[PDB]
Amino acid sequence: KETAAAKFERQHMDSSTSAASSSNYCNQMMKSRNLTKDRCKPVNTFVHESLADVQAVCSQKNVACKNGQTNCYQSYSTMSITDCRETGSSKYPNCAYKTTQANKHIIVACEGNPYVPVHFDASV
Ligand SMILES: [Au+]
Repeated sequence: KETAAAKFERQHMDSSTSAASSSNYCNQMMKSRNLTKDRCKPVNTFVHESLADVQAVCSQKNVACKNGQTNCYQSYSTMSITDCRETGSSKYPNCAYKTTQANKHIIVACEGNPYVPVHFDASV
């Protein structure tokens, strides 16, 4: 069983690229990170920062989670992110995505000991 922390790193971390490598990025990364396996994951965000910098958000600004839980944290600094958004043309198993790059504050849900990111909640 994949740990919640490892699943967060697979679904949301991409420290290799500074920003949305290309117009191809989401099509390749949604597939390579196994987010198009059983269905086309409809939206997903990748963060282009060090793992240590993303883990550190669990000690930053405490905010409400979209689901009403209290364990979400907002980054004090903006981070380089890529939003991936499934198109209309997109029909499983040929999942098609729009790659958008932005610099935004991330919001992540944290749990455990050690206290680490487990859920990408939002960017603002
Ligand atoms: Au800011």
